[PDB]
Amino acid sequence: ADDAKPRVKVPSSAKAGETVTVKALISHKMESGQRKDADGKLIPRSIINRFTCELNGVNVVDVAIDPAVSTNPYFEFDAKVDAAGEFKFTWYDDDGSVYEDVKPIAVA
Amino acid sequence: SSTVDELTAAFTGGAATGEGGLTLTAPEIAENGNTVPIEVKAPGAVAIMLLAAGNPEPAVATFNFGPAAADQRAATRIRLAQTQDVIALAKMADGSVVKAQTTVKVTIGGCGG
Repeated sequence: ADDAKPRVKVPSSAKAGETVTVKALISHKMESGQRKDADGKLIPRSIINRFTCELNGVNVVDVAIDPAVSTNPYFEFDAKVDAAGEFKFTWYDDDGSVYEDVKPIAVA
Repeated sequence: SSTVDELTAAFTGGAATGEGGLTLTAPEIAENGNTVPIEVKAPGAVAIMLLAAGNPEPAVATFNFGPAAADQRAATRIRLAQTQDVIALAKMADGSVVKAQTTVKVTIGGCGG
């Protein structure tokens, strides 16, 4: 899909072993499969069906997503930052697209 | 026989859900069923599954917590077609399952016209 723009809010550093809250959004219609056109025919589903967040290659959260997740899917969850490196965010589209965002995190 | 039951049974592996160990947070009244905020927490859960019992396709999301999660909290926004029960199911590392359930009243139906 076009214009699937990731927006992630997360601190750019933390004390070693500290918890940070991660907020991850992406713009997407999330066509559910339940909407009807002007003629009353169902409009086929096309959603992001999975979202992963990794910290330094290790999973933070892996979400299997269904059509009842809202337009512009939002996920908020908590990561334990034991060492510096990066968050990697991945969203998998029904249409075959893969969206990614990468966020650096320091340990101070 | 129901889809909620079928999904619930696949998650539990045949055990009954206990209670306790889970928090499901949802509004009493959701003004806009297109975007209902939900938070779940279940200390020590390997996964939390969310079901919307009055929706045409009841499965909402499954949150799989990996080793780098600090705790087992997740928040999202969901669609509810109509006033209904929202169910959270959490599974522990030992495979036991706990359930929470709550009624959400919906003004504007979600899921699409």
